Amino acid sequence: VDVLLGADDGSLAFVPSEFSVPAGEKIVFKNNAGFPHNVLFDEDAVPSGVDVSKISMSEEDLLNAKGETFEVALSDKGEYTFYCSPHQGAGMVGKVIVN
Ligand SMILES: [Cu+]
Repeated sequence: VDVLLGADDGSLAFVPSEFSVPAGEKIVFKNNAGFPHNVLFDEDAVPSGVDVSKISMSEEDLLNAKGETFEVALSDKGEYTFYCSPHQGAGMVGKVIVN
């Protein structure tokens, strides 16, 4: 499933910013507008047993061009919060439910 980084109107949002996926389904974050963006998962808001380092970009890695992707597949069921490191303070955060 595809999640856009930035809305077409320049909003600092994941599109969609909440969704559910079955365990192990590929999630493709696709750079859209309003760069730079990246994608990390919050170590304080993922299921027990999840290592966010395996499913997160480096803070230093920034997506600066339209169409770049970051793909992950989440095996453990439960709720995950992801965020954009440059824009976390601007509310660029989302939630995926793995079921
Ligand atoms: Cu962002």
